[PDB]
Amino acid sequence: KKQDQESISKKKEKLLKGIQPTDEKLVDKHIGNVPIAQQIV
Amino acid sequence: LDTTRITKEKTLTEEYRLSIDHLKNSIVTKKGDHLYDDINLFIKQISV
Amino acid sequence: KLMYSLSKYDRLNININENFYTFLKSLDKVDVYSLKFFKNMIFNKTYSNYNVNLF
Amino acid sequence: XXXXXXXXXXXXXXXXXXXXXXXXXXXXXXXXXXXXXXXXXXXXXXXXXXXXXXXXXXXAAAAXXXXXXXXXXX
Repeated sequence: KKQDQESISKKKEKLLKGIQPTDEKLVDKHIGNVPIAQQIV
Repeated sequence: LDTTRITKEKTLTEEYRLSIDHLKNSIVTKKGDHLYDDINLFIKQISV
Repeated sequence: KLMYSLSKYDRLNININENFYTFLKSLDKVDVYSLKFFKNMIFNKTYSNYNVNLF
Repeated sequence: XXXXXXXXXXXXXXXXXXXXXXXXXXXXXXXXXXXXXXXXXXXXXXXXXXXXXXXXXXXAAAAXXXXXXXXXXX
């Protein structure tokens, strides 16, 4: 049932590199991102 | 009787506008957004 | 203070208030007034134009 | 305490009173109306929305689900 594959610990670092945070001018305190919360609803 | 009646001193016609601008700056507006239509009218309904 | 009051820090007393928490502060920014309209719409507490009335 | 006696009537207490009318009357839908809202906890820029979130759930997730979302044209 085994196969030849990579390690999951490597998969961790890969996705963390592809993801990056964001910076918006409208970042309220009680609700994080105002534009994001708008379209969700 | 005149103690009750309004005067132009105590009105709020500018303090509305100051708050609405705080909304537009704070809130995103688009054509799909329900606020965009009414506010741009509201601005004309003071300055006009 | 803490000695006069400490029961605030139960997980259950806080996780339950977070639902009420965001609803109050997401009030001005988002169309929750619509949610109020649908909430009344289910039980027919809305009042439309097409419909008939003797009010 | 004097300030509380001063800015009493000037205080805003209408929003809180509204929710009380909600939970009291429609006790059922109110649980849904409040459950409908759930802001995102953390944002994230670049990614491949197809399966990046897929693998982002399988690995690199601890008591917190990850997923895609729209934005102001993004």
